[PDB]
Formats: sequence, structure tokens, C-alpha cells
Amino acid sequence: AALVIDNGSGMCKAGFAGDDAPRAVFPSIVGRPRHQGVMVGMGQKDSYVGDEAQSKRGILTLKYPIEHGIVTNWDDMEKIWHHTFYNELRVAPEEHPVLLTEAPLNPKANREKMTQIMFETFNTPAMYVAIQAVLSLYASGRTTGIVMDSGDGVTHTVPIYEGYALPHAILRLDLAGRDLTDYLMKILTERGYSFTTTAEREIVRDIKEKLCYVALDFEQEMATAASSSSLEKSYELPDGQVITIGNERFRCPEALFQPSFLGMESCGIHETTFNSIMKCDVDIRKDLYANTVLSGGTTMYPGIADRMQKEITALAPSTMKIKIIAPPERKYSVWIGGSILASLSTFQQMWISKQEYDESGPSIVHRKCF
Amino acid sequence: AALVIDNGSGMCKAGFAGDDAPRAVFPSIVGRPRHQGVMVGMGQKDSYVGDEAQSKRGILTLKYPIEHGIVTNWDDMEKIWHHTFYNELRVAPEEHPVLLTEAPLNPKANREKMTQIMFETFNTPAMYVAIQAVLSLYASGRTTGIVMDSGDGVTHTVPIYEGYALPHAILRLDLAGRDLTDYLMKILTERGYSFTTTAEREIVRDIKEKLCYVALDFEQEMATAASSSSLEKSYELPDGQVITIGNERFRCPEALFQPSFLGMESCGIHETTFNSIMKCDVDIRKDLYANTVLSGGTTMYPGIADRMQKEITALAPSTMKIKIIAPPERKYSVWIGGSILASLSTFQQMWISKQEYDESGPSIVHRKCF
Amino acid sequence: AALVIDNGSGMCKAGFAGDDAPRAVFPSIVGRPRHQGVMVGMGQKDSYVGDEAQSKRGILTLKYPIEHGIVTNWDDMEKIWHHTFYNELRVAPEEHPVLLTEAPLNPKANREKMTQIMFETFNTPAMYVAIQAVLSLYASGRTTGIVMDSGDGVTHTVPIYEGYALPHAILRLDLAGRDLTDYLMKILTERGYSFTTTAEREIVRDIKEKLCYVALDFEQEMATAASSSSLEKSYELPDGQVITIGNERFRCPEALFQPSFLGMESCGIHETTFNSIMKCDVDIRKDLYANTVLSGGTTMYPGIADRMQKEITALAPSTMKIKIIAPPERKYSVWIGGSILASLSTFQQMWISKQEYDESGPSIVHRKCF
Amino acid sequence: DDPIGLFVMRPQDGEVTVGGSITFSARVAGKPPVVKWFKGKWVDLSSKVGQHLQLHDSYDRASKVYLFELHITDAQPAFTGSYRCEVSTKDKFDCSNFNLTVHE
Repeated sequence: AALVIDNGSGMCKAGFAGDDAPRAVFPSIVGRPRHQGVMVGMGQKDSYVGDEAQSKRGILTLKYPIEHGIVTNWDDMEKIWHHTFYNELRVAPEEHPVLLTEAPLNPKANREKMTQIMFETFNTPAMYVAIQAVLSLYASGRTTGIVMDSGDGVTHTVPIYEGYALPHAILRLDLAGRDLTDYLMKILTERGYSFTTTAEREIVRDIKEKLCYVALDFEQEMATAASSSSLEKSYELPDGQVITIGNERFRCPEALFQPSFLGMESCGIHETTFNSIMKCDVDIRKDLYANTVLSGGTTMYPGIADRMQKEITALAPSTMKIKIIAPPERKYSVWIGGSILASLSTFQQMWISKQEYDESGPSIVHRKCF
Repeated sequence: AALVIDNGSGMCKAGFAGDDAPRAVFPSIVGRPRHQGVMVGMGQKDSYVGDEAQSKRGILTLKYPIEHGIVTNWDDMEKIWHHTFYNELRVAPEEHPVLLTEAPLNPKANREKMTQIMFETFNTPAMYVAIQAVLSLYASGRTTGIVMDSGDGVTHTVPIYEGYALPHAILRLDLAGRDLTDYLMKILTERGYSFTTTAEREIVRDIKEKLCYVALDFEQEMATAASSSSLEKSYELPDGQVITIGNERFRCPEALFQPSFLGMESCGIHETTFNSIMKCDVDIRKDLYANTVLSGGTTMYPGIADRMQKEITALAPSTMKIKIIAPPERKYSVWIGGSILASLSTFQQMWISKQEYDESGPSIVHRKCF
Repeated sequence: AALVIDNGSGMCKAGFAGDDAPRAVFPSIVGRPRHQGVMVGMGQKDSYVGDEAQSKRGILTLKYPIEHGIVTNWDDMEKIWHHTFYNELRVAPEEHPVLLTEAPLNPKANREKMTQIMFETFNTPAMYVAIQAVLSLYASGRTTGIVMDSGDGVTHTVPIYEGYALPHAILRLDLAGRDLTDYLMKILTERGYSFTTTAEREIVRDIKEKLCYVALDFEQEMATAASSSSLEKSYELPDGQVITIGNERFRCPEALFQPSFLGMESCGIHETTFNSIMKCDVDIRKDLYANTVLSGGTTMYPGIADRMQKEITALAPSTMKIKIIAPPERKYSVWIGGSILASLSTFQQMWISKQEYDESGPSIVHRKCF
Repeated sequence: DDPIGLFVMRPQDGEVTVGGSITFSARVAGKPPVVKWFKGKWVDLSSKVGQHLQLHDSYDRASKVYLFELHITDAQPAFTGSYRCEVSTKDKFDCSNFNLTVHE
């Protein structure tokens, strides 16, 4: 048996290796009481971790440990990890090896420290760190293709041919669901609703996950915005207030397609996919166009696959057809890739060991693996 | 053991900590003989304290030590404290710690002076001052809600979420039962009955406590007041005179709801509760609406809970049903909270020690407690 | 010529384009008589507009048409505008074009309705709506920098680089002088002085404008408050009562710096400025730090520029020196910028014509301008 | 005759004095239909709601008929003109024209 933990901005996915679905999934947040409460017998609890924070959200101030694939504060992460192994998993790290997932083009310090905390803070016989794009590919069960991985933290592109990986071809994009949420809150103010607090900031995120969608054609839906009949959908808040949104709801997802709205010079998600392909050789380009794979937390919005197919086919030559595979439960695909990877016979030999860590040091992470 | 004293305007509630009800309850009044007596062998007794004054009410002039939650004269309070310990309690302050209750948004001088008098005028090993709204919550046993505390002195609102309190959200309202009494005496004159003396001023207050009730709908009862067969009741004075009131009695309670009759801009009691809730965060608002708690001397009148319920539901969204909890013996709830508060083991460590006071000074009250 | 009207919360500034100072400045308040008047020969005047309300303040109840940069009631605004033109200006809207000022991240409905009222309620050949931060920049005579705009309504930040706009970089903060006034009235109660009425509510605002100041260091002045010699000053009310304040005065301005006192998560005014700069590109950051501009009604208090200077320098790199320019008459800078904008020859073509409005409709406001 | 629209009851013409109040309503036969009230071709009454104008919508179970009401109070002389009522349903669009006259 082995443990697989998928850490990305906004959510923690954890479970046992060799199992199709993770045992526990919760948001990755740390919250502290900004307001001093006056009572006798209060448990205090300087900080709350996981869904506990969500319930007691109004009093607490929520801080995300990981921003843009980067961990802002290490101690907060430790509390989260403690929370996952003890509170939901109810298992000891000493007993089971642990697998962690890493975002592409990530700075060196985050990988070395992450292993250092795992070996020293929690005692474990072995651990391994893997790239998020490859695990999603394994979940898919496809040997060759291009993986579009976007989540709450950072959008990443990683084309794969016959297991071989091209370092030059890997592209990192600074667009993310959390970034979208800031855009979304900003867009709500024009309507007449204002959210300036982290606790209700999450509420728009909740809204975004189900209410928001991606238009097949941005220009055509906006044009039809004037006759708001089906475009406006009612939303209910914990407060009891009712929120109605029209053309505003579909443009937020558009921002990934149109970074210009966010003001950033960096190109949209479909162009970035093209850059990875342009970078790649002529021999492998034709299969990659037809093998596009979508994964991550922010890829759950409907219409993404249809719009991406449309945009990629338009920019790309008509000489070859374009197929994009975006299966359901794509958000959890990285964790599954991790669970399958751990279960493979070759992989167990390829573990960073506690014994190996102590002589060589933390720096072996880059040396041993990709 | 420990001693708990609940001081609010008009009444003194005191007793041993850990008991169901206080040992002695009497009105908070100081009275002096305005008329010179011509007798030999008279005690002379420069002042009378408590219910003793009520018996000899006609000769004496009655002065309330506390106005609007503010103590007008400090030595009068000392006389009442002396009276509460030595006369009914039959206990020494040196032997038992003493707990006092304080009103929200109350001036700094009142808390600092109160401790100064307790540490030096009466010797006691320790003492503590607590806010009235929190103690009422303890009697309830509830950990989350919004507390409407209105007493003879001043109406106060203090929303509580899971043991945490928002200082900004706390709203002070200048409405009180004593204020109502002035309105009531003014309203009696139109009928043809006039009271211009403090001694009979209390008599209308006595009338107010049982005869007066809050109408479910002000306009409908007043409309039905044209024909009076149920509205009019006969009240018997100590004098022997018979007093009958009609639509006049239900409207006095109405003024809390309608400050306009009093002539003050500030909104009614139900609007103030909304103000406190609006200040609070969206996430915690849903529990607060259904967790309303009524406490204090002037919340005694029947129909208050029913009128508040319809009014709060009307202004608030229909999405969440509203619950108002107003249990019997709500008047004594603040003292009860004090008795339970003293009882907990954790609380005793928290008491402001006599030893701590001598070096640091009276100013530590704000520093330590809320 | 042309007419320029600056409508921020609490005050109305109006005058003729091409003039250094506005013809009339008065508060933006509409007041109605709450108490019935029993006289013969009274005007009756259902409402009073402007400074007229200030003189007859005790009888009347005062309503602010604009809250947090949002107009709560449109008819009250119409009376104000009527009052600004006919009562002081003594001019006809048909004769002169009219310029109005808008706050950043303001809802769409407020801009569309405002134009609709100016085109139909008043007959004007043309009108234009501009953002408050940019007009202040013109009054300054600078085309590059960062503008900190705070007033009675809402604090807004809008960095400007060589005529370009950065919508993402623009940050709205829910802090205002009016908000400070509520904090201030609350703080007075602890000292034993209580104001619960709108009419005396402005009296503390008057107090705040001259008596309040911003401490160079919050901890050090509060520390020296123990020996209150120079920290106490006497204020005379219209009533004749005398009010003395100590450490209480400097801390109210502190709240802009420390939103925590207010109870809100959002960061203080200096942190917000950093957020706007961080968002902006690295190439233009160096000039922005030394080009800080302060504008608005609540930036009047002494020491604001000095406290901001140390705080921005401390958080910011020491690599570049920090300069803040806050010239005298900064309050009137927005109106002044409007007057200069109207004056330029290029601008007149830019005005939204009455003719353009009639066919297309109110929706052209967002289309034509920022 | 002609197709029969969405209105069971069409809005009616009426006269109002200065300082008085007048109420106009439309009934639609049985998602709930949406009603827009217009002054002239391009003026929307919903954005003109304040002390002078109120909009009221109600549903009655017994007849399966939706009643939409337009409320006018303190009717100033400036309100004299032509008003258009438009109601939209899942499969149909319809409008009606009525005139409001203010005397004095």
C-alpha cells in the first residue's frame, strides 16, 4: 500500500494508491480568527484547516498556502498535511510511502523543501515527487498526446511522445481559476453587487464552478445579451440575498481565452497549446493535434472542449483533423495518475528513500527525478 | 463559592454563584426624606435603600443611581452594594469573589471606577466585569445567535457567532422601560389622570409591567379601540382609586417599535437588529436571524416575540424562516449567565485579582477583559 | 462656456468651466421635517436642499443621496441638481454643456441613469461623465503617476502611465470619511459623550475635519497619552456644551491605516496602493512610487502625507527614494481637473451630444467613454 | 378574428388628477411571464421606479392567471402621454397600447 496526495491551489486530494477515487477531498485553506471572541470555555484553536474553516468562514480570515503553484508559507502546509493524514486518512506516514504532485517550470526551492518537510516533519520510509501533466496522461491511459493542465493555481502545458518528454516544449501559463475569481468579483461590482472580503470571495468561486460556462462564440452571446431571457440565472447566498447575472457569467471563462480582459500580454490558452506544438518536431506534430487532453480544476466549465476544438482547428491547418479528449472527472485525473503510478511494479523501485535522503541531502530530488 | 451581582437600571439582582436563582432581588433606588418629620425617637435614617423605600415611598423622594446604564452618583451605588451584601446576602466580600455585569458601549470611567470601589470600599480577593449580552446567552446555553438585551436603563444588541463577537456589529439603542414610563405617564394625562410625582411614577411602572402588552398590529388594535369591551381594564391604586385604560396601554410598548412617538430619529428595536446583522458578514447572517434571543426587564411584556417575528421576517428575505427564542424568566437570564460563568473552572483563573490591582492600577480592566 | 459638477458623497461642488474655484460648495444632503409644525404662515417646504438644511438641522432629519459612491435615491439627487443650477449658479442647462464626475469600479446603472436624468429632466445640448482620479491628475498638471482618491463616499486608487489606463491595476477600497464618522461617534461614547442623532452626527464630522489628525506613529502617541497635556483640546457645540478629546482624535484617521479597528479584512490605504503598483508592469513602477498624488475630502487631515511616506518607503524597496505630492486645496482638485478638461478644444468634440442620446439610448455612455 | 394574445385582460386607458393616484393592470394566462412597462417606444418604466412609480406582480392559484400591475402615485402633469405594455412568454410575444392623461 501507498499514499497519494495531489496538492494544487485551492484543493487537497488524497487517498490510497491502487484505488480509483480519493478517500478525502477538501479545499486547501488556512484560517485564523481575526476578531477576538469573548467567552469562557472556547476551544480557541489558533487556526482551522480544511472544511472546518468553510463552516466557520465569517469569523475567520482565509489564506491559501499555495499561490500560482508556489507555497507562500510552509508551516500552514504542514498543518494541512497533518490534517489530511490524521483527520480523514487516519493513517501513519511511517507505515505508508507518500507520493506528491509538482507543477511544471516550478522553482527548485519548493521541491527541495517539500521533501525536507516530508522526511523530517513526518517520518516516512520513502516518498516521490512527480509532474502533474504526466499523471493525468496515465489516468487517461494514453502513451502519446498533449496535456493541457489548468487548475486553481497555474495553467501548464506538457506535450508527451512515447514517454519521452521535451523540456524546451513545456510551456507555463499564468492563468488560473483563482485569477478568474478576482476578475469575477471585479465584474460583479459593475452590476451593483460588491464583495471585498475573502469569506464571500469563496462564494463567487462556488458560483463560478456551476453557474459559469464557456460560450461557443463570445461575440454572438454578448450580442444576444440585450434580450436577457435565458442568460440571467438566479443564485442564492447563505445570507439569503438573491443574485442574478446575465452576459457577465460567460465572459469570466472567456478571460482564459482572452487574457486582454485581465490586461496581461501573455496569450490565451489555445495559442499557448500551439506554441508547444510549434516547438515540437514535424514527425510528432500530427498525432499531438488529435491527442489533446484536458485536466484540472478550472477545466470543469462546460463548453470548453467545444470552443477549444473550434479555435485550434481554425488556427491550425485544415490538412489534418483535430480531436480533443476531455473526459468526465478530468479534475481528479491527476490524483488517479498518481494512484496508478504508485501501483506499478517499476515505480516502487523508483522511490526517494529515507535512507537515501539523509546521506546525500535534500538536493537529490532534482538529481533522482524529473 | 463566588458572588454574582447583576446591576441594571431600576433593579438589583444578586446571589451565590452556582444557584438556580439569585438570593435576593429588589429595585435599585435611593430615597431620602424630603419632608422634615416632627417626632422624638425617630431613627432619622438619612437614606433608605431597596424595597424598604417602596414601603415608605410617599414621604421619600426616589432617585435612580443608574441612568441609561450610567451611574449618576457613586456613593448611592455604594449604599446599595452595602445593602445587598450585609442586609440580604449576610456575607463578607473578603470571603467570596464578586462578578459584576456591564452594558455594551458603556463609558470607560464607569468600568474603572466600579472596580476601584469594589477593591477599596469592600475588600475582596478578586472581581470581574462582564458584558450583559454574553451572560444572557449562557443562561440560554446557546453558543451562536443574536442577543437583544433591553432593560430598564438602555437597549443593547450584540450578535454572537460560535463564541466570537463583532465589536462593529454591536449597536446601542437609547430606548428603555424607564423611558417608556415617562411616555406612559404623559399618555395618562390625556385620559384625565395626572401623575407628577416620582413616588406614583413607580405606580405606573407597576401598571406597565403587567397591564401593558405589545399589540400584534398597532393599526388594527387601535382601529378596534373604537368599541372597547376587551381593551379596557380596571387597575386599583394603593390610594383606593380606580383607573381604567383602553387603547392607551398597548401603544406605550409600541414606542420601542415606533421611536417617532417619543420624538427620536433612531429606529425601532426591530430595525436596530437588522442594522447589527447588516454589519455582520454574509456567511454568519443565516444563523443569526433564526437565533434571536430576548433578555432584560422590558422584554417581559407579552406579544413582543410575536410582533418582532413578523417584522423581522418582512424586512429580511423570505428564503430563511426566522426563529426568535424568548423563554420565560428571560429577565433573570443575565444573572443566571453570571452564576454559570463563575461556576466554570477556566473562568476563576481569568478573575481580576486584588493582588494584580494594587500595582498595575484601575486601568487594567480594559486591558484584561472586554 | 461649460458647467462642471463634482458629486462625491457629503458635498456638491459646482461652477463654470475655465474657473480656478467653483461658484458654490455645499453638503449633499436632503432633509425633511420629521416633527409636525403647528403654525400658520409656514412655507411648509416638504424638503430642504444643501446648506439650508444645516441651519434648520434640529427639526429636520438628514438623508444622504449618495452612499459609498452609489446614489440611493434618484429624486433627492434631482432636487440637489435643481438646487445647484437655479439656486446658486442661476443658469439654464440648455445654454451650457455639463460635466459630471464618476468614481472607479462604479456600477453600470448609476452612469446610465445619471445621463438619462440630465438629458430628460434638464434639457442639456451635451454632457460628459469622467472618472474622479483622472481629473485630479489634470489639476495637478501631471500626466504620469498614481492617484489616491478618497472622499466622503469611497476610497479609490487609479495608477496613470502616459495616457494609458490599467483597469486590472485599479483598486476600490470601502473606506471613507463618512465611515470614519461612524467610528468617531462610536468612540465618543466610551468617554461619556453620546450622539445617536443624524443632526449632531454632522457635528462630530465638523470636529473630525479640523480637530482630527494623523499620528506619525500610532503606538508612540497613544503611549504618551498617559500624560495628556497637549493631546487634549476643547470643542464648543452650538448647544454650549464643552467637549474634550485626547488620544481618541488621532486614532479615528488611524482606522484608514488600520481597517481592523473597523472590523474589515481589507487592507489599509497604504497597502492598497502597493497592491495597485504590484499589479502594474515592472517598467513603469519606479516613477509611480515617487509620483503619488493625494486627492479628496478626507485627505485634508494633517500628517497623512507624512505617515504614508514612511509606510510606503518601509514596505517598498529602499533602492528608490519615495516622493508623495499632496498639494494644498487637494479637496477641490477633482473639480479643478474637470474645469480644465472642459476648457481644452479637443474635449468639446468628445462630449456626449443630446442628438446622439435620443436614437441610441442611455447605453452609449459605457461605449463612448471610460 | 385576429390571433388572441397573451393578455386575458388588456391595460385600459384612464384619467388622473394632479396629486391623485391611478392603477393600470394586465392579466396573462398560464415558467412565469415577464412584463415590461414602457413610456413611449424607448423609455423603460422599471428604471423609473421611485416615489412616483411602483411595479407589482402577483399570482393567483384558483384561475391560473398572472396579474401584473402598474402603480402611479402623485401623478404630475409631466406623466401625460402614451404608454406601452409588453409581456413575454415561453412561446409568445405580445404588446398593448394605452394612454395616460393628467388634468390641471
